[PDB]
Amino acid sequence: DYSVLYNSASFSTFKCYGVSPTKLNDLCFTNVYADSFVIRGDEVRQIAP
Amino acid sequence: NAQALNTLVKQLSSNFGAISSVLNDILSRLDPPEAEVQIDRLITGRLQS
Amino acid sequence: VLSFELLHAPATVCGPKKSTNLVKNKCVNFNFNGLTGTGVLTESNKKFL
Repeated sequence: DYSVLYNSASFSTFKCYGVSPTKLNDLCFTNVYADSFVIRGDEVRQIAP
Repeated sequence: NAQALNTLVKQLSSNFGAISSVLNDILSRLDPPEAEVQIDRLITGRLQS
Repeated sequence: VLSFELLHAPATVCGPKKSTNLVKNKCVNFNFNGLTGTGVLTESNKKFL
């Protein structure tokens, strides 16, 4: 669930590509792969499909 | 008549450049106007069929 | 980045989503693992592998 993530850390950018962010709790996730990486703030805009 | 109808029915399986051939997928996946963009492609394709 | 598929494997993750009892013989709306639709549900003779 993502509604339990706002109390731990305030997310500044929560954009979901290919799926609505308000419909995550209405479907069923399949094969969730965590791809975490720390980059510069001037390079976040390049990360897009 | 069987060749005509089994073409008319089978064209329901065609994508016409939408996200899926099955309209319920679109309505259950996307939301707002981004869903209607794909629906207009299916309408145009099924209507021309 | 959270990458996940949709309708490609049996349910094993899902979310905090309410699940109903099953109903049969009536005209009903249904949602099986995200497969939203409308119809009549019955038993079947079908020899699924």
